[PDB]
Amino acid sequence: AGLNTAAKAKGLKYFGSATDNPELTDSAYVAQLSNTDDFGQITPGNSMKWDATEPSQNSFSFANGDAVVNLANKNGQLMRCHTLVWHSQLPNWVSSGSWTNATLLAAMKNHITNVVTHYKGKCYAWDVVNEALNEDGTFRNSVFYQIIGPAYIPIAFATAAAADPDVKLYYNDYNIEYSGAKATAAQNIVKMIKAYGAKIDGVGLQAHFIVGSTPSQSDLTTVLKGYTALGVEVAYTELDIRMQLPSTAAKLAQQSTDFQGVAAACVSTTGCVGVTIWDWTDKYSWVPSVFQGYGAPLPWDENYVKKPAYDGLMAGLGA
Ligand SMILES: *[C@@H]1O[C@H](CO)[C@@H](O)[C@H](O)[C@H]1NC(C)=O
Repeated sequence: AGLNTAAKAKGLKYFGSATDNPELTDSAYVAQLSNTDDFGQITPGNSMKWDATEPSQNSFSFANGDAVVNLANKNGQLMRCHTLVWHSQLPNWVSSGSWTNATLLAAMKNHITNVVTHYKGKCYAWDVVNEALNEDGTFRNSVFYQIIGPAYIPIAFATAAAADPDVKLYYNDYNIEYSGAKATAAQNIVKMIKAYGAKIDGVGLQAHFIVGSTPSQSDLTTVLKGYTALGVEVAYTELDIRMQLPSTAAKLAQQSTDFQGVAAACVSTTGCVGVTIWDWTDKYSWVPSVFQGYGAPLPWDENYVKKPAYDGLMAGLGA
């Protein structure tokens, strides 16, 4: 029994984990990442982003993305492919370009087509557009929004669907897990894509939460159902629950209940297909370098030992 067996027993497609290429040289890490009792699905943390896959214009590079796919293939795990259009981790040629609408669109479409076609048949889902919203629900002023306007979003989805018509296409974002302007604006992106006549299959809720300040099971579920009502599926795509350090037994127990609610909200909502944690061990979490004074966010500690949050997750999944 483990997270992925329990998830599947409740009708979810998977419980999964992100990873990154340098971690695949750690034997012990790879052994646990490869334990399909716990993980039925993998997301590449960095090697399918634009700077990795198209470091110069029309010059694609897939070796590192492929290495993650190969590991999922060896294990029989599903892949989520992450991410086509995003304002972060762009190569210099995109950011520094003197663009027109026509020339940026051409570059964006060529990016999407190339990368999606390369991974055709290999991915459960793609995060097609990531983080397009500001917290108030207005559109983020990325290069894509400044040059192309809002149509970049549906154009991106239509391009992806043309290159691989079977893969689930997701809009992915953070702070759209709880009721508010940003979640309403995420519902509105789903509606906009469909009004354009483009395909969207899923909403990805990143779920980067904080211990003792995580949305309640009730509000998480209201929000999930807000998206599933629209005829899309949903998933928690980058779950982690960062704690203000130092770690204590009380914070670890809080963290357990916070993870428990997330799993339980997913099981509660028909059309929630899965949960991915953003890596699985505190040793390799992205959190401490970005969020000063915060850490210990995942269900295993830095020594690869289960924390109480593992049992929270199991409880939330009814195991
Ligand atoms: C860019 O071109 C597209 C496709 O023709 C169009 O939908 C969109 O409105 C244009 N945007 C701008 C800012 O001109």
